Amino acid sequence: LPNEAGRLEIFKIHTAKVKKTGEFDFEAAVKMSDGFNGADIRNCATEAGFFAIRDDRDHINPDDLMKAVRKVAEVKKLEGTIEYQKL
Amino acid sequence: APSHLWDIMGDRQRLGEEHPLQVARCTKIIKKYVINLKQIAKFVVGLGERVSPTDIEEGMRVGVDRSKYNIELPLPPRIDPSVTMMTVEEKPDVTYSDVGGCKDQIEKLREVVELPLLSPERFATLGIDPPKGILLYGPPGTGKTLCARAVANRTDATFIRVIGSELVQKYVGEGARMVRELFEMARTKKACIIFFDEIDAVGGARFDDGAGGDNEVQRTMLELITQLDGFDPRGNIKVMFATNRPNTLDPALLRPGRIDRKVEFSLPDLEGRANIFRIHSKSMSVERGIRWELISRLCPNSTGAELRSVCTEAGMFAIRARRKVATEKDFLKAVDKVISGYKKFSSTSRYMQYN
Amino acid sequence: KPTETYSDVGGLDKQIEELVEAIVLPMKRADKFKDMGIRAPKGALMYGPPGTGKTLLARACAAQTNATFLKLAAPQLVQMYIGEGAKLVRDAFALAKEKAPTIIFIDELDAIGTKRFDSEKSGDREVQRTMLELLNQLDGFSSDDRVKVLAATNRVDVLDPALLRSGRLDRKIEFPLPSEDSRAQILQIHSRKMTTDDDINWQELARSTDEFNGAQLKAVTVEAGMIALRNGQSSVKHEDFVEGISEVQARKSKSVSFYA
Amino acid sequence: DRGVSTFSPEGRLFQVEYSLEAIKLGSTAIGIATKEGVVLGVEKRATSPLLESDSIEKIVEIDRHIGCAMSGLTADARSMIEHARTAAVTHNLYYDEDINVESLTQSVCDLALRFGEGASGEERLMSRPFGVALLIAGHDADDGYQLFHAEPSGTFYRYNAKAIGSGSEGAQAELLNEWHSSLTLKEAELLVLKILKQVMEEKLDENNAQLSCITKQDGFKIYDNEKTAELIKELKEKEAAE
Repeated sequence: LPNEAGRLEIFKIHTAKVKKTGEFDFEAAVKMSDGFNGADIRNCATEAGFFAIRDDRDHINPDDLMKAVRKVAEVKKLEGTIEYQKL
Repeated sequence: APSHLWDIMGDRQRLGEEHPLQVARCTKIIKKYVINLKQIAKFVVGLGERVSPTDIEEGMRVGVDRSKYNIELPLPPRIDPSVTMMTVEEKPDVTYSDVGGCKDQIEKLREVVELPLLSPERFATLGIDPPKGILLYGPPGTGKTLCARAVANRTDATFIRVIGSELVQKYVGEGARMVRELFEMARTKKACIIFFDEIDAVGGARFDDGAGGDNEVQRTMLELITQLDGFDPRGNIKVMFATNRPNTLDPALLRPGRIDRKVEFSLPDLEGRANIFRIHSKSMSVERGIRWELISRLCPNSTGAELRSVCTEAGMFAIRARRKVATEKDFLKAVDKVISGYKKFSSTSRYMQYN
Repeated sequence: KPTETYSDVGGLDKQIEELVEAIVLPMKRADKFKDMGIRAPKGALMYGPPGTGKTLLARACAAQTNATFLKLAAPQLVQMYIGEGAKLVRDAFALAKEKAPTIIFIDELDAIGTKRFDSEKSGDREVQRTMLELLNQLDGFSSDDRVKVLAATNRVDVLDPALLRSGRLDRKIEFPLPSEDSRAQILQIHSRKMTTDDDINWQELARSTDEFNGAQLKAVTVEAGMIALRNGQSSVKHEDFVEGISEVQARKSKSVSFYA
Repeated sequence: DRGVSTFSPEGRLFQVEYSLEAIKLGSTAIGIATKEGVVLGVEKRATSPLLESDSIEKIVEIDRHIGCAMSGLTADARSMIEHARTAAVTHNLYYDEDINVESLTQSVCDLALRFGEGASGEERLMSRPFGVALLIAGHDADDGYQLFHAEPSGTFYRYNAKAIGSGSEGAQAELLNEWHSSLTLKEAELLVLKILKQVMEEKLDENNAQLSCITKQDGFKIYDNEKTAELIKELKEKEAAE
């Protein structure tokens, strides 16, 4: 799992080609999801598109982006905690 | 004997080349027919002389000529099933009246199985759905299969006998094929009966850990459930699940959507056990003036297997005790023999219920 | 396309709107996702008690799309011939090439998967082969968001933790037991083909039904017709529904001690 | 383990639930509670003519006005009998009055409803759940004659007519019809011997059958072999006319 600084570079990657607003969040997305996933961010990019359809907006609400990250916490529930694969 | 009644036709249907066709299955239909040989070889052909364009279908064995490939006659699909071809019987033994006594087990099964087959227009007035499956488990020794064969006699149709150990094969994944072989003949032969025997060896939830090699058993029911209720609710004939271990089965197996009518056999009471000796009184030898209601009262609650053993053993005392026919004295000796003598095992008597 | 639509179901709209956002909206709104660059969900996970309408709800969504449907069962992926099951998943998405807007359905997702390394028997490996195809094909030329697969399974307890990814299954749709108003609309639809006196109030029967799934509700109308059939009744009254629901099952008829 | 510490996922228990099997395999004990006093009887089940039936007793006298019918394992029941005699006398120590039979049965169950060894806040006299059940009868000045059933698992119940042992299920159906509130003392004694003889395979005599009664005047009286045989002869006269 990347560190706090490693995840920050990935959010800009998924939000690059995707049309966003200049208020798009920077460092708060890392603090929203801690220990639930911390691996696959692309799930958050898919969930953020559904909140903008209900509000009839092409651009994504920066607050809805944080809501999509919070939704992922209950999406997985697959356990899969790996402390044993180090060696 | 009919030696010359055949070879007369041997100069037409035999000397000429028609029948020796290579059996193969068609894959894609372009309306060009792509057909794969049993030798693993693919080709394309057209129609035949007598071949109709609507006869050839996808996923069906189509015989083609060995020299110049062409479609001549269609063949029935699923030539691979073998063992299931022996599961079809005819004219069973146990009749409808062979079940001792008239109880709720008989009346509930005939309405959900025999009634829609004999009178399909009775339930069509109200526009309802007859129960597809049933439930018969009960304790062993009660004649569970004796009541199931009473329904097959009134039906006068194809009876499919399925053993719980038949689903598990000697190859991994073959058990999924054995399930589709049972439901394929349901569409081919309409209004038939399939019967499962001892599903406990397959049906159940074993969870995960503790074995590591037992995952082959749970994959059979997951295919059986899909073939029963899938994405497409395909079904016609009634389904009967029977086993002696209801508690160890799949907790989802007892849920609605497959089994609707639930009938559990119970220990016959004094009135129930009385008719057991009466239906057996027509056989063997019964002395005039003997009341079987007193014999059944001395016998406590037990399975029906020990009840029929009383009349059978009663005839055995006449040989050793030097008796002509079966008397009341030999009936009391059977109470101390069939019951009191066998009290060491040889019985359930509330043994296997949950654990 | 199947014959099932959304009109034959009721009270499940909470779970239906979750299905509309999977294989329904991203298909018609794909023109919006291409301009916004947002990738549609590759699939949706479906679990719950086996007696739910997961088979019916997934069937009602396939007819509204009016697209080519493919049904693939997970236990069918295991055969005695090695590689035949691996070609099933490989050829399943091959039909998603010639016809791009298709729908693939996988029943009993828990049927294919396991770990089986440490403990005895050294596992099996006649199963996980076709499981690796599900991981490789969805990471291959697929995942164009025309390949969306409906994953239907029973529980969440036994599954491969690697089956969930933003490129395989996104929305996890829970199917709990229907509520009071949800069971009232389900029971009313199954009784539309019956003959009654129109004196039945389903609001009282909805509260008579305590935590029943979609299959346990359908058995109510089945037994209700059998009661009036054996008694020679011309119509099914309200008392036949109450009598049909009541049955032992459960813990009833206790030979156990204590109580008191 | 599957013991008292292991609770079954289905909402039940293992060791104590199986204890009803020892009750169903016990000797037949039949009793009837009427307004003229309770008539109790059991089956001593002589297994050989060399067995002395006067030494063994399945009916034990707890009090002059209160007595029980022991059907089951004698070992597990004798520990409750010693506590029943102690509790009945202990109540006379702080009171010196006729105690309620339900109160005495509850005091016996107070020790009989607790099992195990390790306990944080209380001592454990017992140890394992007992598979024996008794029928407690008596008389008081409030509700009159009462007949109970001693269950080590749950709370006892007041039964007017109760049958336990091997003939429990057989004699239970007969107690739902022939029983009536107007049954006299003579009709109650003849009805117990008639039902006990049917559920018993062997012959009916004073050796395998012992009965007792609880009244107000004579208290608890044990029928000897001479009077028990006379009651059997009275049953033969009734069966001859029927």
